[PDB]
Amino acid sequence: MDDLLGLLRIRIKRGVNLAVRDISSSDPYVVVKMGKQKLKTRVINKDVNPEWNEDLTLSVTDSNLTVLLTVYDHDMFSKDDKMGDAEFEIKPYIEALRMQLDGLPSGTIVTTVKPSRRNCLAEESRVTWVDGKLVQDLVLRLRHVECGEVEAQLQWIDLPGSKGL
Amino acid sequence: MDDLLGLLRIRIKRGVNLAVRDISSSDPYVVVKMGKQKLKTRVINKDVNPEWNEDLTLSVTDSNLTVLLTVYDHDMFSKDDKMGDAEFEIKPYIEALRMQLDGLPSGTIVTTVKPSRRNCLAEESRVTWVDGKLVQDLVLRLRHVECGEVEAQLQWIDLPGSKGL
Ligand SMILES: [Ca+2]
Ligand SMILES: [Ca+2]
Ligand SMILES: [Ca+2]
Ligand SMILES: [Ca+2]
Repeated sequence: MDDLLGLLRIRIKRGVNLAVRDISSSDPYVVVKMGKQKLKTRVINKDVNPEWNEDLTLSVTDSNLTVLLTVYDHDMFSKDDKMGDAEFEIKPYIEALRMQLDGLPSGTIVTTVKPSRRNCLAEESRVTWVDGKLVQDLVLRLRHVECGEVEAQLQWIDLPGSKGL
Repeated sequence: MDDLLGLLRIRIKRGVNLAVRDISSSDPYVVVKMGKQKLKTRVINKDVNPEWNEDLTLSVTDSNLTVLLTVYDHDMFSKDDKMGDAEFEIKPYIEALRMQLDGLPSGTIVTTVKPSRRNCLAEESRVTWVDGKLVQDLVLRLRHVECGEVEAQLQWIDLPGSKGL
């Protein structure tokens, strides 16, 4: 709390053309990890295009952390099957939050992160001021799997009585 | 932190038929108070049916507190008029968070709170165990105003390092 910058709300929106790990479908869920914290979405049954629309909220004490993301196919009576992984840096978003831009029309773009051979972006990721909030939109190409993307949006939670940014 | 159970997420979903405090509309926002904490939603312009869909995140160190919700009309260059208020107890939700509900099927209704002459519920409020999460849905009829309801949902955020439930 003396350590707390704020909380990172990771809105896991949807999975797109995810890998088949049963016979003709999968039962996917997302897990994220940032340092010691691990959080998961619910399982969506028999859908390789799952609409999770679920928030995973992590505490942040460091500007330079990496979020790891993975998708699994839930099997009730066997080991869950792999559906791929990705990761992303929070530094750009946190740096943007620290630019202290006071509105700032709706839609202005503060930072753009380009897809690269090393990162997991399927398309450029924009940090934008939207509806009175700074957010980052992400489309993650999944690694170690034959197909699949996960769409997410980062939002920030400030807690009064904490270190802050 | 030594006292902190965790964080209560109050999602302020929407206002329904809120009072007109300008000429033909209002610019509503919600102020939520609990203990020493005071949080605010953004203003929605010229809409008496505002879709805030906004999360307000409160620290919980005392399970016995009341949450007060007050709606106001934003007037940029003048005073902000009251548009009614409601309150609710978080004790039932916290009580439920402390039960053994891992292993309950999704969709299990743990607690139902009925509207009464004393409380602000417009209809029965259910505390539901769903998709591995406990949620409370609330429809609050605003007091001290000619019309208006606010819809909200409680969810819980764990904080590693906290006292916990
Ligand atoms: Ca399988
Ligand atoms: Ca499966
Ligand atoms: Ca007014
Ligand atoms: Ca006004």
